[PDB]
This record gives sequence, C-alpha cells and structure tokens, in this order.
Amino acid sequence: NDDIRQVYYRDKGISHAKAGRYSQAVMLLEQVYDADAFDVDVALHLGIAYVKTGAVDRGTELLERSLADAPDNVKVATVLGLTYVQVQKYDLAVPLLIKVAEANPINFNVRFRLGVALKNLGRFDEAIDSFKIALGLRPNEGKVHRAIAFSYEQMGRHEEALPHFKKANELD
Repeated sequence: NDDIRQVYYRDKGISHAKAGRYSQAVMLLEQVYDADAFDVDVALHLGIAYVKTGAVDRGTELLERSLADAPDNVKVATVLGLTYVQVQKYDLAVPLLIKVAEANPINFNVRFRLGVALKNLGRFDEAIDSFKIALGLRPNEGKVHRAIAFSYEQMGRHEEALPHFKKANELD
C-alpha cells in the first residue's frame, strides 16, 4: 500500500526540513500534509519550508495553526517566533522566543533574534540583557556588539556603548 509509502515521504520530508533541504521538504511534505487529519510535525516542518522557499503567507498560516494545535511545542514556537521576526511582527515574536530561550539556553540565534525584536520595540534594557547572553555564547559576534552598542546609545549609556563599538570595529 500507499500508507507505508506515505509514512516514508513524511519522515524523509521532515528530515529534509531539519537538514535545511527546504525545497525538497516542500516537495515531499505537500504530498502528505492533510488539513482534516492534522499532524503537527508535518505542519511545522512544511510550514518553515514554505517560509524559506518564499511562500511566506502560506507558511506563517501553517505555523499559526500548529501553534493553535500544540501550544507548548517548543519546535513550533521556534520556527514561528523566528518567522515573526523575519516579517517584523516583533510583538508576536517576543513571547515565543522567550519560551524557546528558556528551554534551549545555548541556542544563539534565538537569543539574538529575541534581542533584535526587543530592540525594535524600544525595550532597550531587555534587549541589552539578551545581547549580553548572546555574547557569552559567542564573544566575537560583531553583529551583537553593534546591536548592543546601539541599544546602550539609545538609552544615553555612552560609557557602556563605547567598548562595544570599538569591538564591532575590531571585528570588521
């Protein structure tokens, strides 16, 4: 039968998604995804693959349905949170990325994107906090020194900004 074939496309699809083979994931997972037999692992992996292959609205919507179906799933909160940052819905990204950072404290990208979201919302002290954690993870990331410098500057904290601007220029 096709049911066992179907199981094979599903797992291979999910595995393409996880490896960053996003086009191949879309090709496989479109053939398995079923909206009235909803499987959150397929939905979440096809969802991020859509966002990555340019079908941003279609993917966001699958990610949002995944969030409705599985409110505690950290993988969904990861891909949806980072997608909201990519589309500038900073509002909606913050709660999601906080929860993921609490669950995976050495996920650098999540911590950084949380800092970015907070910054763009004008929550500079919170932003700074997240940027210091991001620098503890990767002390030589130029982009974090630049973001934290800007955030300290926005608050009038020039003394604290200055070595971060010097470091971003050293790593440049």
